[PDB]
Amino acid sequence: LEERPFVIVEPADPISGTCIRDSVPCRSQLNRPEKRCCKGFCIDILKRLAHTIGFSYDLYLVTNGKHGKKIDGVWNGMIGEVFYQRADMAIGSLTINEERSEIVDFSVPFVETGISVMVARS
Amino acid sequence: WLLWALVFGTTSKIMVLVWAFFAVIFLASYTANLAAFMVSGLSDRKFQRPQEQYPPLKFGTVPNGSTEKNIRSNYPDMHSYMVRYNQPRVEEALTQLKAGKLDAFIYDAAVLNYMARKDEGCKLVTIGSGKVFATTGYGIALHKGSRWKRPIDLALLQFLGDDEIEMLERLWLSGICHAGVFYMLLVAMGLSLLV
Amino acid sequence: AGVFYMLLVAMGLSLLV
Amino acid sequence: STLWLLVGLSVHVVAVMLYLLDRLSSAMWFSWGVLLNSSFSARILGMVWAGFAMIIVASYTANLAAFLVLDRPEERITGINDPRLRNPSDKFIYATVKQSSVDIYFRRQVELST
Amino acid sequence: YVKPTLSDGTCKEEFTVNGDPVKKVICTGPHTVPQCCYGFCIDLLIKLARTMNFTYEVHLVADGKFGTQERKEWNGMMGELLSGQADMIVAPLTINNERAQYIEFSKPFKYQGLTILVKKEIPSFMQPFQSTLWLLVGLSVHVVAVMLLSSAMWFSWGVLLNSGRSFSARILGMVWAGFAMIIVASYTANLAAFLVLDRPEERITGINDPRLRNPSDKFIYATVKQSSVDIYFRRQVELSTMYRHMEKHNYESAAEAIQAVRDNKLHAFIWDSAVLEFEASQKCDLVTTGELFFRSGFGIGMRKDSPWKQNVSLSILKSHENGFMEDLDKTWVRYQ
Ligand SMILES: *[C@@H]1O[C@H](CO)[C@@H](O)[C@H](O)[C@H]1NC(C)=O
Ligand SMILES: *[C@@H]1O[C@H](CO)[C@@H](O)[C@H](O)[C@H]1NC(C)=O
Ligand SMILES: N[C@@H](CCC(=O)O)C(=O)O
Repeated sequence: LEERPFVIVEPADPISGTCIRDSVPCRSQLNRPEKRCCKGFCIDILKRLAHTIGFSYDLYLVTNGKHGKKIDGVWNGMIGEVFYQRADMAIGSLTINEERSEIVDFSVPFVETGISVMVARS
Repeated sequence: WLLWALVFGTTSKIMVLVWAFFAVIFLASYTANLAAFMVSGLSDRKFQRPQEQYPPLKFGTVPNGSTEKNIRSNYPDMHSYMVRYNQPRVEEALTQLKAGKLDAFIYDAAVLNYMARKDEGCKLVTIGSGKVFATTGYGIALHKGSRWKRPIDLALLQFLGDDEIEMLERLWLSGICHAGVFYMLLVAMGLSLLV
Repeated sequence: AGVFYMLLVAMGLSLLV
Repeated sequence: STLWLLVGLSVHVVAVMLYLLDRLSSAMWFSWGVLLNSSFSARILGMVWAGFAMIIVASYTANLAAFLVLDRPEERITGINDPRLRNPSDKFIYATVKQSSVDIYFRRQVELST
Repeated sequence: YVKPTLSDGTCKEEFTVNGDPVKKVICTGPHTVPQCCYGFCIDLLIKLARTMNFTYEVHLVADGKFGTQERKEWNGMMGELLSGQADMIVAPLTINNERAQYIEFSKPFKYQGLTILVKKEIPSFMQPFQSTLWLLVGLSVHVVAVMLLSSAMWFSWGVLLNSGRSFSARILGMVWAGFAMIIVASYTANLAAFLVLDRPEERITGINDPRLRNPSDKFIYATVKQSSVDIYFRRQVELSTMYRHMEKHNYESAAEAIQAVRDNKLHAFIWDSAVLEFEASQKCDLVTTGELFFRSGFGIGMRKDSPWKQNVSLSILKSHENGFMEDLDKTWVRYQ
């Protein structure tokens, strides 16, 4: 999913079919064959992971919901993709939580997070 | 009286000569001190019970996250107050904050601590300079089986051993630019009245 | 602090002349 | 001008009370002189006015002394590796000469492609 | 904390402010004599005990070392998980790649890093008031004393510090009256200017300072023997000369390495951030400089394929959101 500092998507410069080199192809899988390519802090980690251990990936963006929620006993979003065996791996801005980690196995956290409050400087 | 006031037959004239010398010392020494001289978090009552203390206080958070779930199941008193001042999108949650409608925004730390550190800065500062509530982290999500769970963690941990992880936030997450003496005057003025 | 003595020297020559 | 007005308004109220208890414009003459750099019962009670005159001039000098301390507070650019340099602000423009060494320098690095 | 027990075998009962009774467990360790332990993470052990209703017995480490790779074999606390003398590790123990291939770690208690602790030695009234500055004071008064009846003789001294006619001399005195003001005006700002010289308290700004990469015999650097900081400096080839010779100054424990700093015998100490920052608060005469450079956390280690893998990493994860790990923080770490 698109988060401005972590996962950045772009119209991929529709000259013929390609965009800049420091980007990876993406998709908007929904169920107009536009192609767009993504880059960010999270994707740089994904490229490095696929190099140390050999595997290939097929990034696609989530069109149902957002990071994850449970309404009427159905998970929608990134967690709902992994829970229902629709994808082997979710990356982006996911926070380790008590309810998600009992349904979906997480890994070692990258960076610290939590809850904080901002106020206009005076 | 006059000799003591001036501090603030050729007999006592010697000491008053010395006394005048001390006057310039006290004022000059004062210059050294002055030359080198130059709604909080979720714990306070302002958040949990805003109506009782200060009704003019506005909040908000996008209502399908983890902070919304954490607040709902932990502070049920304040959750029913944020429904009216709800707002979608973080970007739309900063124009209203700057305009003068909202007073504080409740969201993640890694996002807010960077947006206030970007060109959007110089006007927004997080109340907790290094204060975070219910601290967690990010991570990958896999199934329960997760054959790839084991190799990924060791790969992530050896990045930390080198400089690879902390040379990445310096590339993507960097940024720049991360009357009043009435009490003293009133006390001083009041003190002289009694005398 | 050579400049400080220069002002005194100029001051001394001011009244002397 | 609030600080000056607050200090400016305090001279009239304080001076009048001292003269009446110790007993016109001649009374204000003494207060003005102490306010610049130039009976017994009111002497000790009025002597603190010199301290009251001392604090105000000291405060202004203290405020003025620190005014030039923050000389040239604006920082323009620290060189290469500037966060503004790596991340364009869509308003602060970069340019160079076409087809030179700088074009070759910036065309051989991937992380500068933005 | 570790403190000796009373004569009867149960150690003394403490009551911090309101607090409620302090929770203490009887540690049995070094021969071997029983003791009692107060704990930050022991107050976390008693919480895990009631959730999964498993009883426990606590014994201290045999040799007091954390753990590393010897020669082919592990030592310290890690030498007691693999062998079979313990089923859990409740102590601040960082997470890194080498340890993760032999044990399991769960999720961290608290997130922290590591920094450097150094001395905070931070100490004249009128330094320049000597030499020609004082000499010029006497000359001015003496010259003007007999410039030109005795009434004006004391005038020069008094007019120098506030206050207590011969026509040309009256104008000469009047123009010289302002001369005393300008000369003393510089004096007032002289000490004010002298009050901002400051001192170089920025002794070490992280690893990347040139002093660390090029160590000199004046500086002595130390850590705790057989720990994670030792491992971190043996991963990088470019720092092969960092502890090529500064390894012989490594200390046995962080309890006595801090004392060496306060004794002007050690110059730098590299250790965990969550520990040194607390010590800087109590001592009020030390300081921590630099920046964090290896961010990890303290996790409950436990032997591989243990059947308590999911239970533990969920109660820790839930305790953050309840506020329990914040109530512990105020009562134990951040108070003053
Ligand atoms: C939150 O989820 C509800 C689910 O019904 C949805 O209607 C609402 O638009 C969502 N708000 C967002 C995504 O900001
Ligand atoms: C702890 O985990 C085990 C294994 O999943 C499970 O059998 C047990 O019920 C868990 N404990 C609780 C209190 O849920
Ligand atoms: N990072 C959060 C979303 C942001 C929020 O609503 O706090 C998550 O993935 O659950």
